[PDB]
Amino acid sequence: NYIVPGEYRVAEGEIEINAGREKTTIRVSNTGDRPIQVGSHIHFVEVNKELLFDRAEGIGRRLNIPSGTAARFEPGEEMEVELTELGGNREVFGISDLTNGSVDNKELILQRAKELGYKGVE
Amino acid sequence: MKINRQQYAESYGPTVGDEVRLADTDLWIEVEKDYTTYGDEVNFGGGKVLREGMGENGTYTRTENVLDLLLTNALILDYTGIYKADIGVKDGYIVGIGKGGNPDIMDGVTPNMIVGTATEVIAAEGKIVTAGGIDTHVHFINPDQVDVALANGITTLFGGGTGPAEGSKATTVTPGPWNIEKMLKSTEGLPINVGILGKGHGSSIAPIMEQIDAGAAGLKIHEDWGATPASIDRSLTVADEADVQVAIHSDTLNEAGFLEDTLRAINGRVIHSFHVEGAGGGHAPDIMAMAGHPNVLPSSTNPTRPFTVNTIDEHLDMLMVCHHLKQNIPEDVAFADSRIRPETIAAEDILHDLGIISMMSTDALAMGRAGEMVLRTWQTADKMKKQRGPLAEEKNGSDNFRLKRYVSKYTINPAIAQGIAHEVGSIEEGKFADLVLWEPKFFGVKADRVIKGGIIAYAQIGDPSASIPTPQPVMGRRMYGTVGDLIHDTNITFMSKSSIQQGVPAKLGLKRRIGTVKNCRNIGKKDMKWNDVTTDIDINPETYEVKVDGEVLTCEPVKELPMAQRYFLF
Amino acid sequence: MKINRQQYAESYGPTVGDEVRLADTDLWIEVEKDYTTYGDEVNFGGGKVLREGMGENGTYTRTENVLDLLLTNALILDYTGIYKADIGVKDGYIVGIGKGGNPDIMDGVTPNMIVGTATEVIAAEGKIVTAGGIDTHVHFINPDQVDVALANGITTLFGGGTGPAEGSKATTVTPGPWNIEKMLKSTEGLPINVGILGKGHGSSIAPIMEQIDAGAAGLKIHEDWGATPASIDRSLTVADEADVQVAIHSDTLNEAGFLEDTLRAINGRVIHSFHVEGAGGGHAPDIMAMAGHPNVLPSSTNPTRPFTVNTIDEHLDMLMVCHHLKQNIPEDVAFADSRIRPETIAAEDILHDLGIISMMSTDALAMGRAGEMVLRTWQTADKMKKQRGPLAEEKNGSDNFRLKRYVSKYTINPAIAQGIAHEVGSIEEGKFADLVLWEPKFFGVKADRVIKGGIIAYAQIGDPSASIPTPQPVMGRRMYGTVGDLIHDTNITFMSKSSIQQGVPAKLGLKRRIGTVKNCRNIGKKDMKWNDVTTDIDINPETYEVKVDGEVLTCEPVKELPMAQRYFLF
Amino acid sequence: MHLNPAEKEKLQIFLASELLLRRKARGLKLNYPEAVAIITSFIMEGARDGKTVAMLMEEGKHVLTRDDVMEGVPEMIDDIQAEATFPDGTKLVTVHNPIS
Amino acid sequence: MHLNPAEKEKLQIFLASELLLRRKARGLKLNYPEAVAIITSFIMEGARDGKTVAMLMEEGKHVLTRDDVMEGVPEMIDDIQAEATFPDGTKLVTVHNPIS
Amino acid sequence: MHLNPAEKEKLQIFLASELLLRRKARGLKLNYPEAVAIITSFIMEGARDGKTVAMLMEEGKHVLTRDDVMEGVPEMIDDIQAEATFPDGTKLVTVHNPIS
Ligand code: NI
Ligand code: NI
Ligand code: NI
Ligand code: NI
Ligand SMILES: [O-]
Ligand SMILES: [O-]
Repeated sequence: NYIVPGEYRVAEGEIEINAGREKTTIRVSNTGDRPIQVGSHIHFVEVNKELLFDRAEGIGRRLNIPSGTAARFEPGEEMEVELTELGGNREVFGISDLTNGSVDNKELILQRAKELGYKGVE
Repeated sequence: MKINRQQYAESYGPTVGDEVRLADTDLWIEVEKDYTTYGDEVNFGGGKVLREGMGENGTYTRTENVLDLLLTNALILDYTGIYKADIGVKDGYIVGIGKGGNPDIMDGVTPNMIVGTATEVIAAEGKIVTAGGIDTHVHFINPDQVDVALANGITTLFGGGTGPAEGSKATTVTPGPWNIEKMLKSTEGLPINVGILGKGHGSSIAPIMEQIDAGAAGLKIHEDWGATPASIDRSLTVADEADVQVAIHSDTLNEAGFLEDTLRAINGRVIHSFHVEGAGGGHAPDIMAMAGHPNVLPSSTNPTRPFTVNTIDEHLDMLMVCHHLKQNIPEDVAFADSRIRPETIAAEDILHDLGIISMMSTDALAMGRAGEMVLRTWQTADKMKKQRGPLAEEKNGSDNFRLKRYVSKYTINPAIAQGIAHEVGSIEEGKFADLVLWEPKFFGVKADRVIKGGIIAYAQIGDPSASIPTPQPVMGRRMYGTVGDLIHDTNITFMSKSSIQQGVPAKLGLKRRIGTVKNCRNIGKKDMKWNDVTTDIDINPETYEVKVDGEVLTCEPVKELPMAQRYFLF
Repeated sequence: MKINRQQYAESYGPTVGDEVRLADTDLWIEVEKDYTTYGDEVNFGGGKVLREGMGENGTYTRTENVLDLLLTNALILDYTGIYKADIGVKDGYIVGIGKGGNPDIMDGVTPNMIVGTATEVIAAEGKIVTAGGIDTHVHFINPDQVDVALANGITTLFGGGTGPAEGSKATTVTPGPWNIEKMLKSTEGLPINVGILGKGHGSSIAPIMEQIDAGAAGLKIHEDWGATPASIDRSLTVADEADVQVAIHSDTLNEAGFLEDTLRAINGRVIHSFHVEGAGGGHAPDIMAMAGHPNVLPSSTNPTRPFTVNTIDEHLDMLMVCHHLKQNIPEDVAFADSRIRPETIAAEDILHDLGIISMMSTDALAMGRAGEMVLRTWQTADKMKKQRGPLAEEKNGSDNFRLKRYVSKYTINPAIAQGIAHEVGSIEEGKFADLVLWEPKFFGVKADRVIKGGIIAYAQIGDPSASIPTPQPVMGRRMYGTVGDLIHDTNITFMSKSSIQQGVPAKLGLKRRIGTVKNCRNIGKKDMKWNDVTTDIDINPETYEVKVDGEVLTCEPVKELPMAQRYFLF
Repeated sequence: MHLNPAEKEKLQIFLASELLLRRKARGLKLNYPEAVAIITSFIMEGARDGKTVAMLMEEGKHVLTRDDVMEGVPEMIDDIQAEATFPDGTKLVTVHNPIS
Repeated sequence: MHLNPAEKEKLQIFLASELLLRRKARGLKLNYPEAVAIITSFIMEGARDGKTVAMLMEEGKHVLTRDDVMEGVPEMIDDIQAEATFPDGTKLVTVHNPIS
Repeated sequence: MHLNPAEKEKLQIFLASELLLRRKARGLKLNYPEAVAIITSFIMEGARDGKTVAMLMEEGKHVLTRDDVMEGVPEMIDDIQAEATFPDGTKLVTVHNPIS
């Protein structure tokens, strides 16, 4: 019965994030010479041009990691990441200006990505 | 992907079924529900979720469902529940309790809780958030009392006084139209909500009523001005016409009547009985029987809260000092012994626990401590848990029932009593954004940040010359909500309907938000949240023993309290 | 009759060719010219020159070329020169720099610098007088930060925040029309000039623009809100329409792009790059390359200024604490090591000395010290003199070139960047009379008197109960310029042209002087006084080595600074 | 530290008591504010030590005697009052006629 | 003296530390603000002595141990931060988990 | 106590002097505000002791010598002024060039 003021006594169990949403694993390579760190809620197709991955597989998706965390890619580093689906209205505006509307418009997003040099448009 | 609960709670604050200790008490509160969508929690910072195109919407203008302020991941403790939610504020009011962020990409976003370009963020993860405390027994004696109140999470001061004049040092009274006007103008510089009580004394209506028309928000009947049947009657007649509340400190001396005579004068009308236990004043020895009646809204003041080993010695001497009583005058000793009673103080602890006394208050600077209403509420609850056990109503493990019963005593119940609960007193949509953030380790002891009308007014923060705000010395300080003309928009002056209709704010050049007092006369004990019990309270005139339902109410004084020497430098 | 130069300097302050040491540094400034007529120096006191019929004219009314205030015998240190003059102030503005007194009897009196019945006198003999510092990187977190700034000679705070909310503790942002209105009203009580930055984030124009219309004076793009190509682009489109400045704290994480991507989004438009070295934030590791570009107005924040033996250990830990980073998480350690770099901090010293970084600023309470912008500017100059020698541009003996280069970094250059140099930022005729007097022994450390709009606002002065003002304790105190309604006339709220045209000051009841932000979009590096160098800055991505013109820029950290333990009690 | 307004104020009582104790130690008869400071700090430190209100009402009358203070000081001080945090929370101590 | 706002404020930390040291000396287990005051003043005096930030990060963890403080105080103090004037200007020291 | 504004302020001088004396005692050469604090408190305590203004003008020049303070500090302090309550009321003491 030592008292730690304000201490938690958490319940048993674990919290599943992004429950019921499709998950996808893809390989991603930092082809640049400076480190890139990617947050949990950035539309994955709109990340730094010098990340090489199948850009189509980033459309309508984001990292399946706890809210507010990030994945780090050192210069030259290639690794697998797991993505989850965006929710809500499944629309993205701004960021890299690749979408500005529904994420369903895959051909338009990829056209823009390719023209601007986002690596991995196939 | 799954996160263990310890790590989840460390990152986002606790979720459903998790418990948190209140300061260094034995009280545990449990998260009852959580409005989040797991994986889409809002948070702010470098690489975090509330960024443009992500958890922050980049499309909508402020008018279009966007918030001025989002408190992320709050553990709310309120009469309405103990639960986890984001809190959204706009135009100084709570507009949403739910889940904030960006509907573009997140599931479960409450439709009017969009984080947009216009939105400020306060991180409440790992904090307990409550409504600001409503202190309805304030003597306005020394302006330095305001920061004392803010530092323990009080955001509304109702009472009276003109400074350290004897009338005010004795009674919560700002007397007459001119003193009331002067104190309404003073209030323009006080960084807290305020309502002013006039003198509830007279045998003609007009002298009492003109105070209401001048801008008083209620009346105080006090024995020091003559708590006679006539003053009681006229004050309540005024209040019933004016829709304001009347507080009473009754005739301790039983000079013009005993308790039953005061009740006859009240004649079933609604009244707020101050310091109902009676050490703070009232019909000796049986005033606390008031708390049994359906038309009485009963409050305690704080120095008897809770019953401790130093309480009696402290009070007996406090009373003798203040009334200039002499230990060698037998009538003075008899008066003191009739007024300061361990039998009624011990019963007062229990009556709180049973929901028979509905409210707490300070009695700031008259016979009470401006910054200890919230503090002593929780010390009382903790004592009662230790001595009486978990309440029967508890669902195994947690103290949630007791926590809702006790938080109500200094938040919603005083607001309801005073006719101001449409504006303040709880964390509910549509109410003014007076919110207090607490670290659980300091809960009830020292507030982290006090938000007034949606802007931080007071905070425990460090060196203003440092690279970051956390280096020493960390102390309570007034924040930008109190500076310049922002003090007008972040605080409310509560006033009578008649004074507002008659244009008193314009006449006096009042720039603060003006709140209307209303719906004070059509309420009773039944309307006191979690504290609605009516019963016949018997106080033995020979022994002072208190009985309810045939059972003597007694408990022991304690030698030590939590929320005490672990925290305070003096 | 002749006076020796030692005795002359003791009586009237120094004259042409005389040198003065800046505090306890190795820096010497030399009087370049003197506007006086020897024998007709102005001075005030018993039996002195400024008396009726003598050095004070007894004929002219105030409107007739007479001053409200004359500062006698000032040694001015400014981008415009280091020289000796009287300074004349009228209607709160500097109206004359030259020679004051009475044309009846004195030779060489500047025609609009008549000392008359209407004229107050401040004796500046033996003082160095500078413009008030212009801090363009202020987080409004704790109101106690204002006196901290005034005490080190800062008179304008540009930035954002609503108090100790997380958004504000992280970013110089007052978000949205309502928070902006609230903080404009708060500003009415702050005894310093203020301009407020809105949130430079969004993908639609309207949510960003409505902040400008509400009364913001500029925008801040911050990575914590998403420093994306879209937010950069929309903010600059707004700024170009609105004629306000945009500050940026770029994407350290390189999440949506590297430096070249941020530059592409900027697309040649004018921008103020905050903490350009990058310990304070920005594209890792190469953000400081921004300072080479013609469209970038580059500032440092103060904790890296200058490079000392405790700098790295302090910053590495400061960063870990503030981002709640764990020493045993390799990504956190890698982030910190990528951001806190002795190679770029050492180069930052040299880039200041070369005129490639144009400005200083605080980053008050977010990652910087509210009262050390001026202090650290001079410590940097002193270090560079010791390590690099006198600059080639110096005319033998003096450090005047370096002194003008460095004074410009916290006076005129930030004013030009923000679009406010028509009002503040230098000692020039036609500009607001924000002036700081320094004893040379305390130069850059503790201001003697800070004049705001022609009235002293802050002073180091002693016992208010004493026979004279100099007995202990001598401490920084607010003066009459800050009291009552005088706080309105002695300070400026800077606002956008559109908010002014739309009548926001009247709508909000703002009584302060209203300054217009203008001519922010048609400037570049070339317009930074004494700090106008553009060049290709290469930062090696492997080693972090900084090269300019093929040469590695490196220097050593120092173990001791001047303007440090000789002066401070803690 | 999380200092509240009272904690900040009451530091000054401790300081004034330290000043007064140094004055007493070098042989000075103490004056009115010095005497009040010493007795007040004594009460607050006694609360910190865990003494009772009743103990401090007794002890407070023996901290300073008339030979410790200037002429008239005993008669100037009718009582000294202090609030401090006892083990059982804040309580008021009044020491009546502390210097005989 | 030419005291600035921080110099005035920080005098109070020294004073609170002196108070707390007297309490410790007479045998009391120290509380939260007392413990924070002692460690903070230690850091600021160490800067004055000319120690490095790195030295103080180390030493600050050995000023008070768990037997010097009340139950729960070690766990209440996650870190203590102080700025002071070192020989090389103002620097921030953070002492992590100062009392084990 | 009935503290007036000056009494409150001047407590801070005593405190700063105590701080500076502790720094001197552990071997540090004193800085400008430390030196000023020590000499100022000396004057105010001397008034309390009942010394004359003339005695304090003399003694104030011998409280600290150049070896007690950092380089340049003697030349930074042209004079130190303090008002205190003497037996004959408040008087001003100015110590000229206190550290040679
Ligand atoms: Ni009463
Ligand atoms: Ni009362
Ligand atoms: Ni920044
Ligand atoms: Ni910043
Ligand atoms: O009362
Ligand atoms: O920053």
